[PDB]
Amino acid sequence: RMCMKIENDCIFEVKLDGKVTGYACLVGDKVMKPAHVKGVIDNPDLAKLTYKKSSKYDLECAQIPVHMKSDASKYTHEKPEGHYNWHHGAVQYSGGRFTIPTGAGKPGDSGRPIFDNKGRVVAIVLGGANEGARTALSVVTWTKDMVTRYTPEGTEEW
Amino acid sequence: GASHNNQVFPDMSGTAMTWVQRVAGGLGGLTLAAVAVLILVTCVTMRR
Amino acid sequence: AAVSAAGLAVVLSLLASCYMFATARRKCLTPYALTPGAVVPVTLGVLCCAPR
Ligand SMILES: CCCCCCCC/C=C\CCCCCCCC(=O)O[C@H](COC(=O)CCCCCCC/C=C/CCCCCCCC)COP(=O)(O)OCC[N+](C)(C)C
Ligand SMILES: CC(C)CCC[C@@H](C)[C@H]1CC[C@H]2[C@@H]3CC=C4C[C@@H](O)CC[C@]4(C)[C@H]3CC[C@]12C
Ligand SMILES: CC(C)CCC[C@@H](C)[C@H]1CC[C@H]2[C@@H]3CC=C4C[C@@H](O)CC[C@]4(C)[C@H]3CC[C@]12C
Ligand SMILES: CCCCCCCCCCCCCCCCCC(=O)O
Ligand SMILES: CCCCCCCCCCCCCCCCCC(=O)O
Ligand SMILES: CCCCCCCCCCCCCCCC(=O)O
Ligand SMILES: CCCCCCCCCCCCCCCC(=O)O
Ligand SMILES: CCCCCCCCCCCCCCCC(=O)O
Repeated sequence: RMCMKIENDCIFEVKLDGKVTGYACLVGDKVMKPAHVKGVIDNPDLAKLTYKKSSKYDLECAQIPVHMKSDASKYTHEKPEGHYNWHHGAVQYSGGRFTIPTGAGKPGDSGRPIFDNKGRVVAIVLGGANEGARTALSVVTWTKDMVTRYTPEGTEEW
Repeated sequence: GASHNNQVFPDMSGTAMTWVQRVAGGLGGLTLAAVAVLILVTCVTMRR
Repeated sequence: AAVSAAGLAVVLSLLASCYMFATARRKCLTPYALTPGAVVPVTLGVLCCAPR
């Protein structure tokens, strides 16, 4: 249940016309906002910044102010074969694919991170493709220098 | 009256056309270098 | 008219070359910045004038 409190500080919601559309996360020293999400971050300090644009990668990030680093969640690059954590349940990792049981995701609810055992961020969910009882997850994934977006076939953005 | 056909276009190899052709060649070399760099970059991007 | 058109063509050529070159530089330097923690390798850092 530590991952939830870690999510509390990291996640700042995106609200458009009063509907939370998606979320943003303070990861490392940036805000992991997906590009498809249209709207306004609630905290002004993150709204007054200049945000980069990326469509192929589907991300938007801006340098968080010096007061936001202490509030940010931690990152990591360990993707060992096994089990990670999520807000709505658990993410099963096998063959380079994040998969969730169907019924755990409605539209919206994009921008929530994926956490390993001891709290280090590993992923940022963008969408997913329905796959039997075990639906997959389009996601932003990262290494030492590279960030890679792995989108399964027939994927919807939720 | 003039005994010629009143042709004032300089030779393809004249000094003025020589300078024009030099400038065009340099600009075209730069443009083709940029084209090659971008096409190699795009090829590598679809490679990855 | 000829000199004006030649100058316009030269300016257009220079602007197109510079813009498409900058597109190549951006396309080559964007993922590294996106990573929460990363170091721009020194080879590509000097090859494309990394911001830091
Ligand atoms: C980047 C460089 C190119 C971009 C700009 C090119 C200019 C075109 C735009 C402007 C329109 C007005 C000028 C018309 C020119 C066509 C010439 C013509 O009229 O050619 C005529 C026939 O055509 C040709 O044989 C060739 C067709 C085109 C020529 C190609 C090259 C011409 C020169 C351009 C290169 C340099 C331009 C300026 C450089 C300055 C450096 C900064 C020349 O026959 P004539 O003199 O006997 O006819 C006139 C009859 N008389 C003398 C009795 C009055
Ligand atoms: C601005 C870019 C796109 C085009 C540049 C064109 C301008 C700068 C150039 C083109 C040809 C030039 C003219 C060519 C020759 C003469 C005759 C000289 O006795 C006075 C200047 C004058 C009249 C020049 C003035 C500047 C001029 C009009
Ligand atoms: C590339 C674009 C901006 C066009 C540039 C044109 C420049 C290189 C050229 C075009 C016409 C040229 C002018 C034509 C005639 C004269 C009059 C002469 O007594 C002194 C030089 C002067 C004033 C030239 C200076 C250079 C000049 C302005
Ligand atoms: C007319 C001469 C033809 C020879 C062309 C030589 C090619 C230029 C040498 C180096 C090209 C590398 C540029 C591509 C950028 C490398 C980084 C990357 O792809 O991510
Ligand atoms: C942080 C922002 C970075 C942008 C500025 C620094 C990098 C720009 C490159 C340095 C200047 C190069 C000279 C102009 C480009 C030449 C293109 C050309 O004419 O073919
Ligand atoms: C016309 C003169 C010769 C043509 C070759 C000019 C060489 C230009 C230098 C190449 C550009 C630098 C390579 C890295 C560019 C990038 O991908 O950002
Ligand atoms: C003049 C602008 C381009 C129009 C001419 C198109 C003909 C050449 C084909 C384009 C390159 C396609 C090869 C695949 C490489 C790539 O996807 O970039
Ligand atoms: C006419 C004499 C030479 C003038 C032309 C010189 C060409 C300059 C080279 C431009 C290439 C782009 C420069 C940036 C490359 C980089 O460092 O990343």
